[PDB]
Amino acid sequence: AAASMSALITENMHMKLYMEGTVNNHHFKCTSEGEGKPYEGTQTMRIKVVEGGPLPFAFDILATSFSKTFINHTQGIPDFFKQSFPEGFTWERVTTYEDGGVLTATQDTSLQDGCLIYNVKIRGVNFPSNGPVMQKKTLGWEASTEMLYPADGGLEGRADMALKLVGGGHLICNLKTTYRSKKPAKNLKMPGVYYVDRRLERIKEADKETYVEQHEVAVARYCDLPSKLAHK
Repeated sequence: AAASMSALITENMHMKLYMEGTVNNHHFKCTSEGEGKPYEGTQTMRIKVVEGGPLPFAFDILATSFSKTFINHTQGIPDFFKQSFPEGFTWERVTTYEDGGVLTATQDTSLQDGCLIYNVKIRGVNFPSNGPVMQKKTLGWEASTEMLYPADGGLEGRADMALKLVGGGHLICNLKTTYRSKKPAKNLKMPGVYYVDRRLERIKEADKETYVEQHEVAVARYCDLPSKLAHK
């Protein structure tokens, strides 16, 4: 398995992305391209809003929809995402904001001629017309920890994220995600419960957020604290 993974997921990898969707009633399309180091868990994406720009909502709500192959899996945690190749995997997610916005996203991840290919679809509804997202009072995301746990041959994830607001303070949201491998389960080594620490940062933006550069670093670990019961 390691042999396959090292053949397909190189130390350096490029990605190409297409995104289409609606937020409230506003349609849009985005494309991006980027590169990263899958085993070190770092990556950059350069993103263009190619239709429906400038967006009437804060770009921040799209941030998590632009890359699971780029997680540094430490401590021998089996890598569900890198193992999934060459077949690939999908994810599906609902992000629920505490002021009512709901953003669903589904995504397909494939490997084509040594390049990672993302196809993303977005449908967000009920964002308050006079709230911080629609009025663009946001300033990016705090760091987060996602808990991943095996469920039915795939993985699920849970995270709470804090969106920084102008004037200080935060708007909180919750992420519920299902990660599904296209590789047959017999061929997968499933991890137990683990945690992915992340810091996703906006590096550059231009033209009323119709061009955005994002960088992410992601490191997977167990809980490092000692266990009285001998658990990981």
